[PDB]
Amino acid sequence: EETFFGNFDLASLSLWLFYGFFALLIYYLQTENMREGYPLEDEDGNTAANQGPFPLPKEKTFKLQHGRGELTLPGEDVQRRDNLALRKTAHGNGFPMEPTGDPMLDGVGPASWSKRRDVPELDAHGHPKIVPMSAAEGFGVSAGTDPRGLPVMAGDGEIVGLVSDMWIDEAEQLVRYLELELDPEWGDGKRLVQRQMVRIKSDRVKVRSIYGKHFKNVPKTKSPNQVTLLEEDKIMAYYAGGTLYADESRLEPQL
Amino acid sequence: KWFDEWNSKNPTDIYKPAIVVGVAGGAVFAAALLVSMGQPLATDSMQTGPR
Amino acid sequence: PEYQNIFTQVQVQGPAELGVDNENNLTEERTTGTGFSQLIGWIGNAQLGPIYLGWFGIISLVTGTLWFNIVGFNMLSQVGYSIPEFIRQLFWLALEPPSPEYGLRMPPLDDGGWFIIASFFLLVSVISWWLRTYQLAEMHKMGKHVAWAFAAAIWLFLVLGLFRPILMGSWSEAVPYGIFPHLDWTTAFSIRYGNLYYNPFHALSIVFLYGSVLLFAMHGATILAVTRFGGDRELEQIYDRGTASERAGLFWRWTMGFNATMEGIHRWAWWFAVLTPITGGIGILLTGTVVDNWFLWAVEHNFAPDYTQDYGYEAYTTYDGFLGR
Amino acid sequence: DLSFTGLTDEQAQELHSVYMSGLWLFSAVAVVAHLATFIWRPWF
Amino acid sequence: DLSFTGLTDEQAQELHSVYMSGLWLFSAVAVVAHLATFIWRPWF
Amino acid sequence: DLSFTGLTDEQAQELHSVYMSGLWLFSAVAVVAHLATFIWRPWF
Amino acid sequence: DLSFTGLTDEQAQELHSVYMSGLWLFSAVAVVAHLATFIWRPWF
Amino acid sequence: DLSFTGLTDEQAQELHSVYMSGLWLFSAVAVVAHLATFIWRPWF
Amino acid sequence: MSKFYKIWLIFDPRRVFVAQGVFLFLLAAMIHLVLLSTEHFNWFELAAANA
Amino acid sequence: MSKFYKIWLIFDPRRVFVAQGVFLFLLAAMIHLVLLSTEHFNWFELAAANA
Amino acid sequence: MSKFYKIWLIFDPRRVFVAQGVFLFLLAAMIHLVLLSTEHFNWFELAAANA
Amino acid sequence: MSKFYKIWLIFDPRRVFVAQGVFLFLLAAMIHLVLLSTEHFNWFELAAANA
Amino acid sequence: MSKFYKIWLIFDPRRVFVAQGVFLFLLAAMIHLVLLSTEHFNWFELAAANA
Amino acid sequence: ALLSFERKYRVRGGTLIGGDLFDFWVGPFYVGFFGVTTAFFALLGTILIFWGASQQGTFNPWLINIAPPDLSYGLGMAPLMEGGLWQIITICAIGAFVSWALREVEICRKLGMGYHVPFAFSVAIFAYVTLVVFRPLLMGAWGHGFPYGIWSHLDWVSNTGYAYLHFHYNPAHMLAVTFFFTTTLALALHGALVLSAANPPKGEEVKGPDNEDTFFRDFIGYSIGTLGIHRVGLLLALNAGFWSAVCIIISGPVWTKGWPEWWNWWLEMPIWP
Ligand code: BCL
Ligand code: BCL
Ligand SMILES: CC[C@H]1c2cc3[nH]c4c(c3C)C(=O)[C@H](C(=O)OC)c4c3nc(cc4[nH]c(cc(n2)[C@@H]1C)c(C(C)=O)c4C)[C@@H](C)[C@@H]3CCC(=O)OC/C=C(\C)CCC[C@H](C)CCC[C@H](C)CCCC(C)C
Ligand SMILES: CC[C@H]1c2cc3[nH]c4c(c3C)C(=O)[C@H](C(=O)OC)c4c3nc(cc4[nH]c(cc(n2)[C@@H]1C)c(C(C)=O)c4C)[C@@H](C)[C@@H]3CCC(=O)OC/C=C(\C)CCC[C@H](C)CCC[C@H](C)CCCC(C)C
Ligand SMILES: COC1=C(OC)C(=O)C(C/C=C(\C)CC/C=C(\C)CC/C=C(\C)CC/C=C(\C)CC/C=C(\C)CC/C=C(\C)CC/C=C(/C)CC/C=C(\C)CC/C=C(\C)CCC=C(C)C)=C(C)C1=O
Ligand SMILES: COC(C)(C)C(=O)C/C=C(\C)CC/C=C(\C)CC/C=C(\C)CCCC/C(C)=C/CCC(C)CC/C=C(/C)CCC=C(C)C
Ligand SMILES: COC(C)(C)C(=O)C/C=C(\C)CC/C=C(\C)CC/C=C(\C)CCCC/C(C)=C/CCC(C)CC/C=C(\C)CCC=C(C)C
Ligand SMILES: COC(C)(C)C(=O)C/C=C(\C)CC/C=C(\C)CC/C=C(\C)CCCC/C(C)=C/CCC(C)CC/C=C(\C)CCC=C(C)C
Ligand SMILES: COC(C)(C)C(=O)C/C=C(\C)CC/C=C(\C)CC/C=C(\C)CCCC/C(C)=C/CCC(C)CC/C=C(\C)CCC=C(C)C
Ligand SMILES: COC(C)(C)C(=O)C/C=C(\C)CC/C=C(\C)CC/C=C(\C)CCCC/C(C)=C/CCC(C)CC/C=C(\C)CCC=C(C)C
Ligand SMILES: COC(C)(C)C(=O)C/C=C(\C)CC/C=C(\C)CC/C=C(\C)CCCC/C(C)=C/CCC(C)CC/C=C(\C)CCC=C(C)C
Ligand SMILES: COC(C)(C)C(=O)C/C=C(\C)CC/C=C(\C)CC/C=C(\C)CCCC/C(C)=C\CCC(C)CC/C=C(\C)CCC=C(C)C
Ligand SMILES: [Fe+3]
Repeated sequence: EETFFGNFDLASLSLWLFYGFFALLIYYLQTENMREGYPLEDEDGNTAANQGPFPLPKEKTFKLQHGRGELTLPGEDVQRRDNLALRKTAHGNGFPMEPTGDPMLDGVGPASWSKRRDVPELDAHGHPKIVPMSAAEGFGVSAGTDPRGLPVMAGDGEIVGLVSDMWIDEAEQLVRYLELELDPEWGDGKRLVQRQMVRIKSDRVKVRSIYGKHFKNVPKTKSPNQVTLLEEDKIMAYYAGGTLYADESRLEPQL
Repeated sequence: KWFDEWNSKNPTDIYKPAIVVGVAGGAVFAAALLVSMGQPLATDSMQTGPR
Repeated sequence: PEYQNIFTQVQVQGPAELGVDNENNLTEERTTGTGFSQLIGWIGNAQLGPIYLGWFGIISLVTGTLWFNIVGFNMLSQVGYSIPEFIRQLFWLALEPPSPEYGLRMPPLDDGGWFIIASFFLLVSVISWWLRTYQLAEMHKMGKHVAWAFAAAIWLFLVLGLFRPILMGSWSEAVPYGIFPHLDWTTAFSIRYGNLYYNPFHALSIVFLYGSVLLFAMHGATILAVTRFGGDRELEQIYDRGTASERAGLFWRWTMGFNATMEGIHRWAWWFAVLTPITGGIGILLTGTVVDNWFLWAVEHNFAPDYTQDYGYEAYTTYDGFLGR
Repeated sequence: DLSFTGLTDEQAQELHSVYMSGLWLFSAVAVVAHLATFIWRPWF
Repeated sequence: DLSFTGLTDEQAQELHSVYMSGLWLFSAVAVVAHLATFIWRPWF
Repeated sequence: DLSFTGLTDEQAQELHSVYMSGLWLFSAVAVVAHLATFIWRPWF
Repeated sequence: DLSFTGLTDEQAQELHSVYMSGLWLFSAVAVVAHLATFIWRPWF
Repeated sequence: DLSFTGLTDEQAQELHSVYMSGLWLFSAVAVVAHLATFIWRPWF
Repeated sequence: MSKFYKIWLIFDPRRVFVAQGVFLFLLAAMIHLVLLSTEHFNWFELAAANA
Repeated sequence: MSKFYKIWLIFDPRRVFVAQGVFLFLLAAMIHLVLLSTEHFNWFELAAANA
Repeated sequence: MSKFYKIWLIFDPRRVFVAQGVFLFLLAAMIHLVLLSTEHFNWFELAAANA
Repeated sequence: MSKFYKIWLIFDPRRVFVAQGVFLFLLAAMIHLVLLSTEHFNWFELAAANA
Repeated sequence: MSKFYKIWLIFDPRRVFVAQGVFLFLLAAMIHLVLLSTEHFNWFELAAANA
Repeated sequence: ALLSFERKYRVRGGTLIGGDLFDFWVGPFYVGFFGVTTAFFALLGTILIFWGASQQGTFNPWLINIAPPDLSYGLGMAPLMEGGLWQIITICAIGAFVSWALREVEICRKLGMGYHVPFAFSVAIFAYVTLVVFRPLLMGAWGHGFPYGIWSHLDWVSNTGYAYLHFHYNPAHMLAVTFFFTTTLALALHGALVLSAANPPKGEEVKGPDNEDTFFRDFIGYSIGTLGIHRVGLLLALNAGFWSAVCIIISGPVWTKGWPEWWNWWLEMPIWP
């Protein structure tokens, strides 16, 4: 085989062509990932002077099922929160924020939730996706330990009530939530706990994220037979906020 | 004595610290047993090229 | 400690799911009969089956079975039809490609005819499976990304088996059908044409393979980390952004200065995985046809390292000193 | 003064005696064992 | 009046004055160092 | 007036005074050390 | 005045006195051990 | 006054006094050790 | 040294005791396993010793 | 000096004592092991040397 | 030329200062290192040779 | 020089003391090990060579 | 030159101080290490050679 | 410059050590105690590498080579030009990797999520430490580590592989290669399925998890689910790393002869006639 000029042959041509293609592909991949969260803002809520070297992409349209309309991105932020109880700890940018009231009750920090749609998620048939186990026909426990009837222990060793039901995902045959009936001392009504934050034992179910006194302020569902995306977000994040805000020692340095 | 003041002045997990102490002595015990598999069977090498 | 979501605490079982349908009538070809495995339910889904039986699938199954039986019976006959010896030497037998002296002509059955027949069957089976994977996506109303990613690997398959032997003008350039023989072929191919380390496209394919493994580790860890916010339901997060996507993006933005979206990370994963066989096939296709020594190519192109020290054991120690005498 | 355990001076002073009596006896036993071992095979 | 950073004209002038004041000092120190180095070992 | 950090003029002047006071001491110590090192082993 | 732990002044003084009393005994025992070791086998 | 930590002027002065006393004690101990080491085995 | 009893005003006594026992047991373990030294120190072996 | 007692108005005694104990034990173990890893300062064999 | 001050109506000084400092230090280090890779201007080797 | 006490109006002493202690101990350990890694200043080997 | 104090209306000291603290120690350590890798300015081998 | 949803997450706390002394951001990056340590170690390592490159006599990226000492130096320290710079850079790299992992831990704690990512990074750190620390320590010399060069760290791999005649006959190498290939295939399939579900042909509605489940049950007769696939991928990657470490660590200190000969236990079993 011969060379076109100097040491340049077919392999070098292929290598340079691949270099060009890879550069274009990297540009495309980076630009495709800027459809959420832009343009950038400063710490006062205003548009920043610097926006980066990659310009914004063009628009694309999603056609959603069940007649819920269309979604076009990039666009305005419809999940934006309105009034946040936060305070700046400095006059410039690059410094943390300070909660104004109760961070667990105000939904800030690790307890933050997003403003999702106030409608339940639907399966292929158009039914609510997550349903209590007492309304699902033909479903039963096949393995593991049944948590129904067991007492619930909080993060500080307090028993707050019993597990009364489970909320399952009928389409995927997976358990999503555990329902809890509270003792009159610790509150009233029923509360939901996501399955990812519980440890089922032979005689008890333990929730280490929050303490006993934090159980009465868990967000409640409006309907007893379904839950919406907004409620799931608020319930699930309230439970996540306790890993930091349930005690003063969880926030200060461990050393 | 009078008592062990274990009525309302002792809400304590008497075992918590010792469990951590015992766990500490666990990983330092298994490391010796792991390095024991290979050190008694020493090996020597002969260099035949640049470093 | 906190629950880590690696094994499921409690399982539930309901009526079996038969599958969605549309006017294409997918039901007419699906089988009837399902099972449940509690052992697998600790990790993933427990329902097993049903499967879709088209014509491409049946053709592929029959033809691949024919290839398997041809290879197995040739290996059995090579040992004298002794079952204990067939079991003893299973990892060492093979169905060898033809001899170099026959070029591209059809060789005798003793020296490569069965190899060609089995290769033809294997090619037919693989193409049938690809057509099936295209047809299924066409009938469920979905994109054809699965077909493209399979075609990415089929490209390297064909380059290793069909295109390069034709370009080099010999059927003896193929790979033998065996466990240890195919590794022997890999090593001999690497040695025969210089050093395959100094082939730039082998390096590029290695780069993309490492990146793909790293990216799945990262993505699996990230998704399991934010699963307490319903992070495993990725499609609903794409259609309606929640807090899980925001936290997952902010983790990587605070870690390395840039992040992705719930839909854009899958594009990254698809491309890193697909780019490996493409670069590998491009690099393999150039060996022998264009470049015959890759170390000499590197030396001529000035990226081969140079060493100053000497060679030999006598430049560093003594034979008696090594023994301890 | 300060007490994060919930005892007074008298309680700590009484609870220290048992600990000191044990420590000072477990050590005498260790000293006798060490002396016996040294008599057996010296290591200095 | 164009402004992407939110500054005023007078603010920009006052900033540029001090910026150039520092730049000239940096350049003078570099020039002295270069002269001394050239006196030590020439390159031209 | 331009102020990104929220400080006033007098505060900035005081801060600069203290910063320069520290810098001069650092430089003097470095100069003494360099003189001693050059007397020990010259590099010019 | 300044108290990040909520402790008063006299309690801190008493605590420091006890801590120094323990530290001196520990140091004395270590010094005796080091002197005996050096007598047995010098390292200088 | 300017304070990012919450302390006052008097508290900062009081803290700095003790910090400098500790620094001087540490430096004196290090100087004595260095002199002994140099006498034992001299570098430079 | 006269006021060393005040450590219990700071530390819980029983949590200290359990951890102390665990630490002492592990310390004794090692020293007896290291003293299983084939010099003038291993005595478990007495069969291949001096019988 | 004289005013060094104010360190207890800055640091919490419990964590200070725990860290001090852990650090001292680790330092003592490291020094004893380093002595054991030498030739001139291994007391198990020096007795056999003078035996 | 008399209107060069209008660059700060386009660029934020906070980012420009950081970028300029990083660039200047990197350039100075690169030049000081490039001088040391030769033989005529390597002051360490020249000092060694003149003694 | 007489107004250096204002550094504590910028930094929290509680979070500075721990870092200072860690830095000082790590520096001391590094310097002692660096001395141990040579031949002229390895005080463990001069003891053996002298005797 | 007399208006250099206005940099503190641009930058907060809390970040600049830590950046400078890291930079100075990095510079000192590299320079000392670079000196230690030569033959004319290595003060450890000089003491051994001189003795 | 923040994202439009980032400000409410930028709160204080969640630090293992340092409090508010280092609790701030520099651009997008988060700074802490371990960020400072990482910056120091990485900058020192890079500058030392370029100093060694300058003293070698070349600045070509393809040709820079910093090598470990000779085998005669043992486990002691070598002159900084004859391989000591390699040891210093190795120490710096270990420190930087550990600091990076702990910074990831701090970020995870602040965001209130799980600690899976630092645990996954720990396996790669373990593999690197096995390559540069454990195996040379067992073999008895620091000269068994690979050099720090772009093209010179492949010659080491080649020579180490050919030191046992045929490295493809190593069973742990077989396991690791199989895990690597399986991980790549699973990643490709997962990405393709998600992208096809979210991007239908023009004029068609988007799909859901039920559609994906049906597709793979029609395709191969089994579906792992939207949650099991991530577990499977994570486990595959971790297993690949672990078995790579095992394969490299058994080659030198445990086995000495050629690898093909290891199969004589199977080839000479008493059951065979
Ligand atoms: C003659 C050559 C021999 C051979 C000899 C060897 C030897 C010898 C080795 C293996 C190793 C491996 N072999 Mg083999 N191997 C051969 C050919 C093959 C073939 C093939 C023919 O197809 C395959 C598929 C493989 C594949 C493999 C993997 C199983 C394994 C790679 C380790 C790994 O990925 O750890 C990945 C882990 C890491 C080391 C990652 C470390 C990452 C660190 C922690 C972070 C980096 C930070 C960075 C500096 C940041 C800076 C960047 C900033 C942005 C600036 N081998 C041939 C047959 N093989 C290697 C192995 O198992 O190693 C343990 C190895 O050493
Ligand atoms: C001594 C060995 C030589 C060497 C010789 C080769 C050779 C020769 C080759 C590789 C190739 C590769 N090398 Mg190399 N390589 C070496 C050292 C290494 C090392 C290392 C030391 O760590 C690494 C990391 C690798 C790894 C790699 C990969 C990057 C690459 C494989 C591409 C791929 O996607 O494979 C994945 C495999 C495939 C996609 C094959 C196609 C699969 C098809 C689709 C199968 C169809 C299904 C089937 C018919 C049905 C089965 C039955 C079912 C159960 C129904 N090499 C040394 C230097 N290397 C390949 C390449 O591309 O290099 C350019 C290649 O050919
Ligand atoms: C890596 C992907 C490859 C693959 C995977 C694969 N196929 C699978 C599975 C998997 C992981 C199953 O779990 C499922 C199965 O039933 O396995 C036993 C199956 C399957 N794929 C099949 C065929 C098949 N797949 C093909 C494709 C592939 N298989 C891919 C290339 C091909 C090819 C290449 O042509 C064929 C011929 C069927 C045999 C089966 C579809 C299941 C079905 O139609 O009915 C099964 C249900 C039952 C009637 C009962 C369960 C079956 C049990 C074996 C009996 C009882 C066991 C008990 C209920 C629990 C099982 C225990 C577990 C440990 C399995
Ligand atoms: C992006 C590149 C990566 C990749 C991708 C990839 N591979 C793919 C795909 C994709 C996207 C598919 O869609 C396709 C698939 O079906 O995946 C589930 C496939 C596939 N890649 C495969 C293998 C494979 N991929 C590999 C690698 C890779 N593929 C790359 C890493 C490798 C190697 C060497 O690393 C191999 C060996 C298959 C599992 C499958 C292709 C199936 C096929 O072509 O089947 C044809 C049919 C036959 C040959 C008939 C076989 C008959 C048997 C004798 C019995 C029936 C099968 C039975 C299930 C096995 C035995 C079971 C026992 C219980 C009896
Ligand atoms: C679904 O979910 C998911 C997401 O979401 C939706 C995701 O997104 C992702 C993420 C995935 C992707 C984005 C895909 C692309 C990813 C890859 C291809 C992986 C490979 C990545 C890379 C090659 C890039 C990685 C780059 C690195 C590690 C380098 C970056 C680091 C730095 C520049 C330094 C770090 C900064 C520190 C430590 C802070 C600074 C230190 C200090 C002490 C501050 C003090 C100040 C100073 C020192 C001075 C000022 C400092 C400056 C300016 C810093 C710069 C300094 C220099 C010297 C240059 C995944 C997986 C996911 O599943
Ligand atoms: C050679 O190199 C190596 C590393 C191998 C070494 O060998 C190095 C070894 C060391 C460095 C070793 C160091 C060892 C120590 C410093 C050990 C110290 C040990 C102690 C201080 C132990 C003290 C034990 C005290 C006891 C047991 C006293 C009393 C106990 C009791 C009376 C039990 C009952 C107690 C109470 C209070 C009643 C119970 C009431 C309740 C309410 C719980
Ligand atoms: C030989 O070949 C090779 C490739 C090897 C080379 O070596 C090639 C090298 C090059 C090509 C090098 C090129 C180098 C350059 C182009 C360098 C340029 C450098 C500059 C322009 C530097 C300018 C620096 C200016 C400074 C530091 C000025 C002022 C700073 C300050 C005054 C700081 C204080 C600021 C204040 C107070 C402003 C605040 C004011 C208010 C009113 C708020
Ligand atoms: C030779 O080639 C190679 C590459 C090898 C090199 O070695 C290259 C080397 C270089 C290129 C080196 C370059 C070096 C520099 C540019 C160095 C610059 C150094 C400085 C500018 C240092 C500045 C130091 C300043 C100091 C120490 C100031 C103050 C310190 C204080 C402790 C004061 C603290 C202030 C307070 C408390 C103010 C509080 C006031 C209130 C009102 C609250
Ligand atoms: C040779 O080359 C290599 C690279 C190998 C090197 O070795 C290079 C080495 C270096 C470059 C080393 C550099 C080292 C330094 C820069 C070291 C600096 C050290 C210090 C600045 C140390 C300071 C120590 C200060 C101390 C100890 C102060 C105080 C201590 C106290 C115990 C005081 C306690 C304070 C109280 C109680 C205040 C309470 C008051 C109230 C009001 C509550
Ligand atoms: C040779 O090179 C290498 C690297 C190998 C080395 O070996 C290097 C080694 C070093 C660099 C070593 C460095 C070592 C140090 C810096 C050591 C420092 C040690 C101390 C400061 C030790 C302090 C110990 C103090 C003690 C033991 C105090 C005890 C106190 C008490 C027991 C009192 C109990 C308190 C009570 C009861 C509180 C009262 C309560 C009330 C409420 C009143
Ligand atoms: C956790 O926080 C708190 C505050 C509670 C603490 O820090 C608590 C800490 C403790 C409770 C610590 C406890 C520590 C001990 C109990 C330590 C005990 C130490 C010893 C008993 C050490 C003994 C060492 C003896 C040695 C080294 C003997 C050596 C002998 C020879 C080498 C023989 C040669 C001797 C000759 C020739 C005699 C010459 C000697 C002369 C003195 C002249
Ligand atoms: C007899 O006993 C029974 C019945 C039990 C059996 O049947 C036993 C069977 C066995 C024990 C079987 C064992 C089988 C193996 C160990 C098989 C191993 C197979 C391989 C490793 C195969 C590799 C194949 C291919 C490779 C590596 C690359 C590329 C190949 C191709 C592209 C092939 C395609 C060929 C083409 C396009 C050429 C066709 C020719 C024409 C003229 C069109
Ligand atoms: Fe995913």
